[PDB]
Amino acid sequence: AKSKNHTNHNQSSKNHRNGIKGPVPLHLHNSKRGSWLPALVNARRVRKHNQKAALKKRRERIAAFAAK
Amino acid sequence: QTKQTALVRVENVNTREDATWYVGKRVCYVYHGKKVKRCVRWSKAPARRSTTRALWGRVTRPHGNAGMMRVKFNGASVPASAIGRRIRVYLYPSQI
Amino acid sequence: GVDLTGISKKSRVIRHHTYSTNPYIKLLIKLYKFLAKRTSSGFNKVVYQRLIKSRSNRAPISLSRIAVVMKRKAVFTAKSKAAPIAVVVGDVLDDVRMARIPAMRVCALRFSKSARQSIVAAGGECLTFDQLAMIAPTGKNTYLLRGRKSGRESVRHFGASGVPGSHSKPYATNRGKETKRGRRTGRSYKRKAFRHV
Amino acid sequence: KNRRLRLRLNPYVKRETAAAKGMRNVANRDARRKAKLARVTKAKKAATK
RNA sequence: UCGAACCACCUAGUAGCUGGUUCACAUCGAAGUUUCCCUCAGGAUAGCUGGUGCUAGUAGAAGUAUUGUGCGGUAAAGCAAAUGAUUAGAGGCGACCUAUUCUCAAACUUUAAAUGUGCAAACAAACCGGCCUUAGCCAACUGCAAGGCCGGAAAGAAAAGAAUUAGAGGCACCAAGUGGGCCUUCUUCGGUAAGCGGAGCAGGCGAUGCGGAAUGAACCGCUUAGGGAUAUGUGGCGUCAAAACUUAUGGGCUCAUUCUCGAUACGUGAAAAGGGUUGGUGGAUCCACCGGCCCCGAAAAUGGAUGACGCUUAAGCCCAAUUAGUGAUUGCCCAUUAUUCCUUUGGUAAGGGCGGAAACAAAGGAGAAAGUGUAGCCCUUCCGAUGUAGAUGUGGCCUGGAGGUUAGGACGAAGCUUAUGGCGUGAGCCUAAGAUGGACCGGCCUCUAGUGCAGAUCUUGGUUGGCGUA
RNA sequence: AAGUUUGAAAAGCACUUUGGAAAGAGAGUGAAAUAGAACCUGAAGUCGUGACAAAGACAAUGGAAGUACCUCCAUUUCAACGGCCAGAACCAGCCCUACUGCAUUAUCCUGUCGGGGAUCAAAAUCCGGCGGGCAACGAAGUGCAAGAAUGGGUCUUGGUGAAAUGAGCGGAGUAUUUGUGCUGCGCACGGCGGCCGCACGCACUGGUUUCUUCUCCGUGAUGCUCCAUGUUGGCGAUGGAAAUGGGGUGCCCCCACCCGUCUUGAAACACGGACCAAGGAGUCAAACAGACGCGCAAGGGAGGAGAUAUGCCAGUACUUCUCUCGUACUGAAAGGGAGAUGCAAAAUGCAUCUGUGGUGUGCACACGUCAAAUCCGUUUGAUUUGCCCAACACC
Ligand SMILES: [K+]
Ligand SMILES: [Mg+2]
Ligand SMILES: [Mg+2]
Ligand SMILES: [Mg+2]
Ligand SMILES: [Mg+2]
Ligand SMILES: [Mg+2]
Ligand SMILES: [Mg+2]
Ligand SMILES: [Mg+2]
Ligand SMILES: [Mg+2]
Ligand SMILES: [Mg+2]
Ligand SMILES: [Mg+2]
Ligand SMILES: [Mg+2]
Ligand SMILES: [Mg+2]
Ligand SMILES: [Mg+2]
Ligand SMILES: [Mg+2]
Ligand SMILES: [Mg+2]
Ligand SMILES: [Mg+2]
Ligand SMILES: [Mg+2]
Ligand SMILES: [Mg+2]
Ligand SMILES: [Mg+2]
Ligand SMILES: [Mg+2]
Ligand SMILES: [Mg+2]
Ligand SMILES: [Mg+2]
Ligand SMILES: [Mg+2]
Ligand SMILES: [Mg+2]
Ligand SMILES: [Mg+2]
Ligand SMILES: [Mg+2]
Ligand SMILES: [Mg+2]
Ligand SMILES: [Mg+2]
Ligand SMILES: [Mg+2]
Ligand SMILES: [Mg+2]
Ligand SMILES: [Mg+2]
Ligand SMILES: [Mg+2]
Ligand SMILES: [Mg+2]
Ligand SMILES: [Mg+2]
Ligand SMILES: [Mg+2]
Ligand SMILES: [Mg+2]
Ligand SMILES: [Mg+2]
Ligand SMILES: [Mg+2]
Ligand SMILES: [Mg+2]
Ligand SMILES: [Mg+2]
Ligand SMILES: [Mg+2]
Ligand SMILES: [Mg+2]
Ligand SMILES: [Mg+2]
Ligand SMILES: [Mg+2]
Ligand SMILES: [Mg+2]
Repeated sequence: AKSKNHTNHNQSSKNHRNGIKGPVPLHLHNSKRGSWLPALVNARRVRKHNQKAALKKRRERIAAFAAK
Repeated sequence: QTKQTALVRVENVNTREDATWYVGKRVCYVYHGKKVKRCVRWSKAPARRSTTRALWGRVTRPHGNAGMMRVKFNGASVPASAIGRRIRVYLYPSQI
Repeated sequence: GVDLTGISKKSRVIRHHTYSTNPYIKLLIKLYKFLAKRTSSGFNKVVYQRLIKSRSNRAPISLSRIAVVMKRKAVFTAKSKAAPIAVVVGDVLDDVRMARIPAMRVCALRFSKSARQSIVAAGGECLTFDQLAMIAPTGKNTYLLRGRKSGRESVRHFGASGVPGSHSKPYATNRGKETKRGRRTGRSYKRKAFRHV
Repeated sequence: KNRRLRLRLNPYVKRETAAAKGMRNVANRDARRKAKLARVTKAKKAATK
């Protein structure tokens, strides 16, 4: 026998029971994979240099603190 | 119906202002049983022993605009066999 | 009536008592509930909550990790001050990958025999919480630590391994069975390794 | 309605009620009515002129 | 016993289908929709729900506004504007051109709403001047791009209507039921229509009583721990039936002779066309026109329905009041709603006390546990309480046996009987009596299971109305 | 199908009598015959009999609240004493009453002149000008309202002072200071084009006291919690007593469709449903996963078997190698196989080994600072800096 085909009667109520959650903020999950490659490669070189600078900065802080 | 409040119609009381005069007065319903039981002054006044019995109450507030009154009885409620029968309304406690 | 639709969804599930059957755990809970109620330090309150927590949420810690974090704190501490006491609400286990350690004072619910031997041989002391309550009633000059929870096999198994961007392990006893279709491009299709979120 | 609670919440209520009684006095009412009518009539006439 | 005999066995054959499925309270509480399936009386999958939590407790919040800035082609409008239809006259000249003219379009449009929809409105951010790096751009750089370091400022967001919150954000794990829906308000498609079939937004019934509409799953009011008092909602105040014992010192209209005027929200009777009273526009010197109430138009099958009687100085219809040109503000009646008081139970619950202050013989008293859960350690305070399918909790109840511990019994164990009371919200527990019985058995902590019945055309035994009847 | 399960022991009912007999009535055995023969206990359902309650025809059953009658039930009381029933008084709280001032009035009020109307002549309804204004009786159907210094109800709440926090109780004064009225200067406000007005606005807590009104002090817990205290009558003087709760039956007024089930929808002209007893349905094993409890931990643990306490004991006590899961993954396979820092740039580079590979956000702790509260000892919040544990994101 025939039956109901389709309806959207109760769906809005179901979606709002646990609410419609907002988006993740922009500073999270901001991966750069798939972007324009030439700019991606150049940015990798700068980040490698910055890590070496960070290590050097900590050593100087330790030596200065020990000297009081 | 709500059985813990009773409605009483009094002769010559036909307005709401008339019914206000009787708020707080004592009310009695008199009937008889089948056997002689204990009463007030059972031993002091043996002449009172009888099958006659009474239930007491008080007037609480008026009812409607025509002089009907609401009555509350001490403890239990008045029996349904008293519908359409005589009720006594005394003049005490007196405010005059 | 009052319109309080969806008000039960703001209730939170928190444990108020322990499920443990250990009388010594019960004694410690009694002592630190008293301290948390009657003092003004956050250390006692945190210790009381962690004592209430369950075994799976009290992951053990490594002696090498303790040593590393203690050194990283000590490099920026004046030489006229004493090193803090490491405090773990859980178990401390030995580490064969690190042989040389400094003298440390550690308080924990339980020590393995190897860890106790290593600490004593290095020249430290192993303390219990009743001793700690007398040495530092308010938790002054301490270092609260937790063990690692990620890296457990159950955590590695959580999730569906057939959706794009997922790298969870499937529940299977035969390692070589669930290859081919759905995991290789040559067999119909391959699950995508990456997906933007 | 409760006297002690009202006084506890507002200590100036005694002065307010004294002023209210003074206003509700009869001779004060009559004198004020006559004086106010005279003042307003004179002011309006002067403003017009 | 035959469109494939009978007997035993494989066989407790398989069933997406029909029937059944045994104690109590407490905290929460749905779906008939999406995608795939030899799928359409079934599954898997997401959604809705419960349990368990983790994390720095006001955080990365919002089914709502305001201001700023984007998106749109429905309603309406138009054909004297493009496309497509379509009536008539006129001028130039039968045809054609030229301006008009009458009527239009879900698959036509120049224009274009109301309700909508995206983004932003200072704390991992944005703003203003150092320095470092790049194998990036440019003819070059001290120009642009990118990642960092140093420093400053910061009504922490003024004033102009210049937000608000019974406004703690985020992250996981395990799993149930459901996957036949139906009704109503606005918008609609098919159909002559349907208590018909199919959709969009929202609210309901299902899963839910209570108070009203006489009666009704869905209409009106309101939504539910156990009870009082006060006051209201919808609906009412001639009797039935509580309230104007038929209120007013308010105004008008209406007469209905066999389904017997009217008092029918949803809704559960009535058209074109016509004519007794009471009103209103125009025209004369009495005529047309159009309103109120009433009447005709108006024919069925058991005897009957404003709910019944009845009502006509209404107890009918339209307005309008609250004790009445006298003095200014609430006539009365009825709820599982509102306010308030008492008691219970559970919290995302909020606080206080817990080193025995001192003293005290009979012939002021007791208690005072560092505590999830009890006969709750004690006291104060605030908030919630309904619920099918379903989930979970309970120093929650009951039955046969085991390891311990502590008792009872011939001065009477188990079992059985009850107008035997007492206790507990309840499952149940305990006492009394036997003018019953004659030999075993209770409480508490753990362990264990063939562990709780009202119905399955349930099994076995007994009984029974029909019946002193056929 | 069916326990011959009487009783300790047959001591298994001699004898009298009524009856054809079966049996009945007596007598006797036995602790019991209510143990009399297939005999322990002897339930439910159904039936007989006696006593009682009543009762129309609303099928019966059911709910809520009373009453009449009964009660082999429980508890309480019986003397300057009640834990029973009533009345009145006062206290705290709550509820509902009476008592009311400030603004406003003009399309208004009242005279006079004119015209207008009507009459029998008038007046009045109505329309212009001009002059005065408060419709003020409880003026007004009008815009707000704060009037209890201090009338009744509470069988709708607790109490009789075992903490009374009081404008109310106590003490001392009997004067303060709220408003009304009048009024000073400066500012503000309105009108005109600086002067004129100010209904009485702000400041000087401006002056005056004519009216109006009370004002000021006081009791911590050395009480952690619960219970314990008035007045006047009736009943109760130990009884076959009174009283209060339970329990039973009838009656009155009101309320109230038959359970279980499939279903969008059941009470239904949808199915299963005469009564009772006993029985009757999520179990056992294996593989995996999650939550929770316990032991050990870079290790954890067997199993099979043996050995001797051990020859009461299918238990407990003891044991080696080994085996298994894990500490390392990846490729079809031949195969290969994961630290950090510094110098440097070698087709296996070199050197050290107390150490998070880096950045952002991130408990507690340490160093400062600022708020609010404080019994002045300290608390509750924020924030700066350092290290950041667990964890998340980007490399
Ligand atoms: K005149
Ligand atoms: Mg369907
Ligand atoms: Mg790992
Ligand atoms: Mg044959
Ligand atoms: Mg079977
Ligand atoms: Mg079969
Ligand atoms: Mg099927
Ligand atoms: Mg079924
Ligand atoms: Mg709920
Ligand atoms: Mg197929
Ligand atoms: Mg079916
Ligand atoms: Mg249109
Ligand atoms: Mg248009
Ligand atoms: Mg056109
Ligand atoms: Mg503003
Ligand atoms: Mg189905
Ligand atoms: Mg249909
Ligand atoms: Mg259903
Ligand atoms: Mg409803
Ligand atoms: Mg009707
Ligand atoms: Mg009546
Ligand atoms: Mg007419
Ligand atoms: Mg009729
Ligand atoms: Mg009719
Ligand atoms: Mg009616
Ligand atoms: Mg409560
Ligand atoms: Mg509930
Ligand atoms: Mg058994
Ligand atoms: Mg009985
Ligand atoms: Mg069974
Ligand atoms: Mg049974
Ligand atoms: Mg016997
Ligand atoms: Mg027998
Ligand atoms: Mg029987
Ligand atoms: Mg005049
Ligand atoms: Mg005084
Ligand atoms: Mg019924
Ligand atoms: Mg059907
Ligand atoms: Mg049914
Ligand atoms: Mg039918
Ligand atoms: Mg069937
Ligand atoms: Mg091994
Ligand atoms: Mg060897
Ligand atoms: Mg591994
Ligand atoms: Mg290999
Ligand atoms: Mg390969």
